[PDB]
Amino acid sequence: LDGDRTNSRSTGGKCGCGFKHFWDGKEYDNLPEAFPITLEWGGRVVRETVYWFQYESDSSLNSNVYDVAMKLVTKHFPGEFGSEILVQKVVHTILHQT
Amino acid sequence: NEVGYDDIGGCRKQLAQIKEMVELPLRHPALFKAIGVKPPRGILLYGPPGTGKTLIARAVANETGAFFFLINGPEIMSKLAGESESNLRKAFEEAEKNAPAIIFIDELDAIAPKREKTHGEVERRIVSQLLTLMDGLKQRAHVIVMAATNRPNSIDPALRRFGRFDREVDIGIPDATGRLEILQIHTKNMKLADDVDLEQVANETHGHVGADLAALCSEAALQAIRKKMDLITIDAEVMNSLAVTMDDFRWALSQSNPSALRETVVEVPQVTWEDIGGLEDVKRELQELVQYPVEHPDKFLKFGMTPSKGVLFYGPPGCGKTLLAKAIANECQANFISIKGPELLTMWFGESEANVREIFDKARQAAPCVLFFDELDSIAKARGGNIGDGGGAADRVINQILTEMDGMSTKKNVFIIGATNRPDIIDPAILRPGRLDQLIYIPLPDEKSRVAILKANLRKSPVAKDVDLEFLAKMTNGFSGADLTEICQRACKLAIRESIESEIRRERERQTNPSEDDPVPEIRRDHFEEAMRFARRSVSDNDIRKYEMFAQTLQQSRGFGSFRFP
Amino acid sequence: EVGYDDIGGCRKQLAQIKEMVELPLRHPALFKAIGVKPPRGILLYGPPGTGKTLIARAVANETGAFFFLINGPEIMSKLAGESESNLRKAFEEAEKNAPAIIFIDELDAIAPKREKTHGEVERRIVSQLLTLMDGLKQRAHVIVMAATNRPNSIDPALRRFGRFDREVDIGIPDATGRLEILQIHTKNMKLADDVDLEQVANETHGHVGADLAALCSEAALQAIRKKMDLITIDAEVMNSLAVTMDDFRWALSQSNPSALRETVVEVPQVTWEDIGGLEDVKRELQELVQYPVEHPDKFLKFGMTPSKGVLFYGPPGCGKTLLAKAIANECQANFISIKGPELLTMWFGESEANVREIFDKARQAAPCVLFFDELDSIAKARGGGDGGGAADRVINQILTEMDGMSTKKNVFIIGATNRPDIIDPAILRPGRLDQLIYIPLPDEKSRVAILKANLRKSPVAKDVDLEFLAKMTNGFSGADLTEICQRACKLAIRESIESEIRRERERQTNPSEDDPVPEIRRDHFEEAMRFARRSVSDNDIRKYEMFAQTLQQSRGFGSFRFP
Repeated sequence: LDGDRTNSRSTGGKCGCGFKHFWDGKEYDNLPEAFPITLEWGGRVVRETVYWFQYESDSSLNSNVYDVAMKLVTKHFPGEFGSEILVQKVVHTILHQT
Repeated sequence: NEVGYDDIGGCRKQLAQIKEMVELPLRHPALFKAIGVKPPRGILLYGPPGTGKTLIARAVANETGAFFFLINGPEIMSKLAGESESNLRKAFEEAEKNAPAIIFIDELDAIAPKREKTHGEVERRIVSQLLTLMDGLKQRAHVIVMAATNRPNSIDPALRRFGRFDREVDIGIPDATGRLEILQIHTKNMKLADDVDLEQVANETHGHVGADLAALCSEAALQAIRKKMDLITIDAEVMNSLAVTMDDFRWALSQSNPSALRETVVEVPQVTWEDIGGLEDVKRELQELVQYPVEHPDKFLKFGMTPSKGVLFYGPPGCGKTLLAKAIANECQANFISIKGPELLTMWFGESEANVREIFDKARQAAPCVLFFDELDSIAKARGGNIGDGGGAADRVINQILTEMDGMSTKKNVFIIGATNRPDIIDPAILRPGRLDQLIYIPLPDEKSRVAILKANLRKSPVAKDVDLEFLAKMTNGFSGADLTEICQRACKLAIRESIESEIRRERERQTNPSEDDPVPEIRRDHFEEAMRFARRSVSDNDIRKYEMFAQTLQQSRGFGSFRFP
Repeated sequence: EVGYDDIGGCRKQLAQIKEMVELPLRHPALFKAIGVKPPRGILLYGPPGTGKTLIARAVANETGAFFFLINGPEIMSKLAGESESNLRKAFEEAEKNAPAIIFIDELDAIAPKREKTHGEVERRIVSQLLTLMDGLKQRAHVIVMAATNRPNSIDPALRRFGRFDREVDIGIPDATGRLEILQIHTKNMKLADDVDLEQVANETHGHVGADLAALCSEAALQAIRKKMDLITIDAEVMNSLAVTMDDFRWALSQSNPSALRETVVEVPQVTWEDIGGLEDVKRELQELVQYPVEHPDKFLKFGMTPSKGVLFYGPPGCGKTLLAKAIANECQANFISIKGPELLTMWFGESEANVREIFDKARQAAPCVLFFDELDSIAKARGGGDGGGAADRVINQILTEMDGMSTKKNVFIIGATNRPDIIDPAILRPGRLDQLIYIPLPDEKSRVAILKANLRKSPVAKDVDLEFLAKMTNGFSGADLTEICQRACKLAIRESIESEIRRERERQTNPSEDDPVPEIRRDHFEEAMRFARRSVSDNDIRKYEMFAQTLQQSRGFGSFRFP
């Protein structure tokens, strides 16, 4: 399960365990350096943490600020109009945090 | 030196209007004198320069047989003060002497520009003299006065009065058919190979006017001369055998520099319902809005109904809102005017919202018409909108649009269509009755609509029969019109690149082995398969859900229903 | 008299005027019998001092056409009525003689912008000129030329069909043009073998013909001054005078050119060699620029619409301008650059209307590659932001002009930005800059090419190994490598200079020779990279690579296979 030894070894490693960590129904080399971001849109305050991912051998499973931000905005504020501005804010915040 | 209607080209509706206005009173003076009618006194033709307006006046005067007179504004203003007055008075007196007569004042604005523009006393004096002469036309006999001007507001407003230059005709810009007419007229005295098709040239030469097309024909002829005459010293036999080809016309079109590219074009769009299949309910709604009140006014009069002033579209970007507006304009054979978002943004930034008056004036002058506002949300979006600054939803340009719509009489049959990707930030003051009052959602194309779009996109391309647009449309679900057009363009690009690379390789092969047919005469379907690798969905399910939520929210209040009379 | 050999720096425009007004003049019979009409007025405009009147004189004389000159200031000097009389007399004389050519120098003096003409006599004279112009048809083979700083200077009434309708943008002469002019102006001057006018032409950037004449005069004057006192005793001894490269260099130092504030329009000398690598981007640029001009028939056959423009987004100093210049050079198309300060000036001064001038100039020089160096300048100036939306004034005018462009003119727009996000989304729609090309940091091969191009003028010892330098400089941008190269030269100059003072010490202490440092050396580059820092951090490349990956991953609709 999340943050536990899996059936596949981690090529990236850098865990001490050396095994890939399961996440969101997928196998990943390591664990997230999660950090909190506050999503506010038109008088709607929401608290959420983004589980950032790096050090992936495949190079495709690494966290992408654009995808992460769009997914978060859709999940928390689906179908909202002009959410592009919120996505810009969230992506900027995530970029600057790292 | 004597011109006739045959020579006049480019304008047909305007020519018919001028004919009905002028020819009947001139050719039957007794009829109007006997009948209790007011014959026209001053007709003001305006349009971009170089549309052969003086030629139009000469042709009308000659065909009607009325004495014709010409007055060039710069020529009149060149004379010393006092001599200009003498020239104008003499011109009008001679026109009266040979009644019936027509007086043409070319470049009128040079004589009577904006009132504030004139500085010296002589300019005001001559303008006042022109006004006095204009009102002394009743005592004369059927002396119509025609004038040419760039725009209605380009002259002194005092002239545009009753008894003065009140009647108006807008020559505007020739359309595709008019452009072909002009091209045929000008090429009447040239040798053209069977390779050229003047119809295609007329289609290509967008934004030109009559003078520009004449220059293009001259340029093509001289290009042919250069290509062939240079081979000769000079030989007259070559000139006799000279014949221009489509290559010369294309090259000349390359060096064209049209003078009416920035003008506003009004013309019945060539788009048709087949270009965008599907959306039968929207088709019916647009019909009921735009066609019935022009094809069946008696029904509205009998049942006492007020036709809707306009409608508002709203949906995902690039789904064919402009396509639908143009199609409905085509159905009713009504002129279509498009006001892109950049125009509204320019009006807002320059604080020149007063230009909205001219747009509605032009739309009215070409009734019936479909005035199209591509992005009413542009100005609101420029200020954030969803949250924006502390200001409200009202602004300058939208307020002027509201004023003009309120001041628009429905008897003129001008229908306003608005489009927006952000319906929420649209000013609520424009969604009330008496304004844009019905909201039509333009969803993403379904399977049949996508098939129709793909077929329409490739109508101008050579496509192999092995392709199956049905399957391609079936696979692409949720793709907008823009996405399908992008797919077609990508396939075309791949075909062009393959053709050019193969041609270069063939040239090298000939170089190495200098001892044929087109390797890729048409777009093979493997190009389409390769192109689809670059496909994208511009809209996303999030946007789809957003629009569906908007529609449902509008639909909630409609719960009243299942009514039942006792 | 003056002939074509007396004209330099306007070969293209001069050829255009030849093609325009040779056949109408040397073969009037062909024009007379045929229904085609010749030009009735040609408007030559450009910065003052390019010898436009000389061009008119050469065209008239070489074709034997009668030539007439009218000076705007001279006509305006006359009293009220005499100006009209003189203009009428001039046009009458032009008509009377053989196929004539009237050149009205400084036309705007006669007929400037109406808003600048407040008196009545000005209006009268402008009306007189217009009345004479449209009457040329009654005259036989009478072309009229005029000179003006810019099209928006004269009364727009003159620029009309029948009146002035054809135009020829003379513009500033280019390096080749400057060399031609210099070869013209040094014809009667005795110059030593040391001077090479090629270097002078390649150095006198922003000069016009008058400036080059002044430069040659100043160089000769310094030569005379150097050899003055010897010859005041004698007069004819000056015959043995040969201007040296020192004279020309000094004249260049005291130059004060007049065209430094113009927009240079010429084929860039850059090439793909100057920036290696990025073969895919080279292919894309070729497809989007070269093909529509080198193979229009393919586009006509397949019914395709050439793309209007492309957008570049990437880290600062990675060579976007280099790529734009290289593509413009491959197709021999002109290149116009609009730096970020220009956009910022238009925004601050509320002069967005000047964008029309840029596009008109670009169209006039078709095929051309209009390059907007920083589209995000205005967006950044607002914060990147205030409470408003992305839309603004200058970008809006750019959008208007782009939408109002004709795809057949071959003008190809290009834009650059270090922030692909803050760019107005309204500009990336189809029919606009719809292609986004990521310009990554140069790879090893491109770094080697950049280093070689940078040191293509400096004397570098063969002992150096540019390949090694590129190998150990991964992650650097074009600006960083250029900085490294400039530092190496500076250290050599510092080392070189002190050696001369050491020679002076030798002269003084021991009054009783070879170059100390003849070329840049291994040691200099070893010390020059003492101040080498990667301008773009690994944290910043994240954003660009990540936008590129985000755009790419959206292409999930692949593997589509027909039945």
